[PDB]
Formats: sequence, C-alpha cells, structure tokens
Amino acid sequence: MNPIEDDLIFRVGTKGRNKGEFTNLQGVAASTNGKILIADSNNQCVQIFSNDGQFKSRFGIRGRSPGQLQRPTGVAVHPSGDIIIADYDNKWVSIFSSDGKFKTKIGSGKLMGPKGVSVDRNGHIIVVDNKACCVFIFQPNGKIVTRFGSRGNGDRQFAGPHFAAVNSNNEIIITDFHNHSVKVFNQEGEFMLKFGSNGEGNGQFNAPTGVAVDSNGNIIVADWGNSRIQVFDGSGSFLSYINTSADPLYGPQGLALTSDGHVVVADSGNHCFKVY
Repeated sequence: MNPIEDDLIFRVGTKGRNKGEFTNLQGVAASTNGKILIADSNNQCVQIFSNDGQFKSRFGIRGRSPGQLQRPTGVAVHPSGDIIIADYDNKWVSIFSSDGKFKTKIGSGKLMGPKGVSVDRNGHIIVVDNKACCVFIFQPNGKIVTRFGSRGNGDRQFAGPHFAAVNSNNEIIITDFHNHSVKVFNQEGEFMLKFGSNGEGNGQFNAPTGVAVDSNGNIIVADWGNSRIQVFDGSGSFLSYINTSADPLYGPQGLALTSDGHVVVADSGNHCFKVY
C-alpha cells in the first residue's frame, strides 16, 4: 500500500460559492499576460487566477438580462484582455472588459445552446453551439463570417460539439463529445481531419471535452468519460497520457495552455483546477 506520484504541478480550489470556490467548473482559458480563467455554470461567474494559482478577481451577476450570466460554459480571452463568455441558457456570447464590465453580446437569436468559445489569430470569435451541433465564426461586431456543422455522425457533422482550440495555422479543433472524436477545420470552416474512436485504449475517447494546442503544436484533449488527458501531435497521432494517477481527475471539463507553457484542466468532480 505505497504512495504514488504523478505529473501534477499544483491544484487550486474547493467546493463552494465564495471567491476561490467552485460548484460546476466548465470553461478554462489562459491569457498571454499570465492569468488562468475559470467559468462556473452554477455559481454564474468567471474567476481569474495567476499562473501560481493566486486568486486575482471574480465577476458575474446571475440573471437572464444582457450583462448577466445564467449558465456560463465556455470562456476565452482576446489578446486585448477582453473576456468572452458563452451562456448555454441565455443563448448569447458576452464580451467583457478585463475588469469584468459588460461591453456587448453577439449571437442573440442565432444560438441554441453554446459551450466552447475561442478567439483565432484574426480576432474572430469561434462559438461551439452544442445544442445546434454547429460552429459559428463571428466578427466581434456580431456579423457571422461562417457556420459549419449539422447533427449526426458524418465527418462534417457533430453530436454535442463541446470545446474548440486554434493551432498556429488558424485551424479550428473541435471536441465531438458523443462521436468520441476530435475534428479539425480550416479558418473557413472546411473539414481537414478526424481522430479518435470510442474506447479506453491509446488515442481512444469516452466523451472528449477540453482541448488546447501547446507551444510544440501538440493537441491536448481531456476525456470526460475516462477522466484522463491525452497528448497527440498536430495530425492526431497519439503521443502520451498526462500521468494523473496519483490525484485522479473526476470528469475533466475545460483545458488550456498557460503562458508559462503548462496544461490547466478543470477537475469538475474535485471542485478544483489542476496544472501539469
């Protein structure tokens, strides 16, 4: 009965509704200026931490009106410092200043149930419409540049698309929760490739959620169903697991790459984020 060690660098958080506490961790983002952002769908807030896990700030007012949050899921940060939040229940995407002041909302009357949001290198806002099974690319002014996807199990289809990432070529990477796969599109939303299948083997998933691309171009994918994190190269060739065996994940949600090169994951069942 000997103790074991794994890849964990540090964890932050406990169950609750006060600052530093979480009920339902969803989206995770990281800023170029060294912050970690965590969306909580049930506390209706975003909390901002430093890279060493120090609490910095919180914002988010519960409600159903513009400027409020009801079920915030995805979070992204624009290089301006603006914070982008997708609301599954209000069915719009809010843009806030870095101090948490509401600026504008996009996608009003276009979205059914958004989860992931990402910003690409052209400053477009990528919105994953989980309920509609499609992905929107918006200008910050709210005009739709393109949309792609329909419900199903085809290569160009989704079944509960969840989160998004963008690589160095501005290609869009989408986790397809119920199709047990990761799908990659060009910046125009055209299908490039699919990887993963249902299972527990190397490169297999049971319900992918969080996704990020690292400084080496690797795709890092959280598996909600199997509670593990896998590393792939940019083509979807399996490289490794992150070793999470000593302090296991229970239902990992969002995942991001920190400015200091580390993987941060929302460990929803442990009411914390974990950095590897």
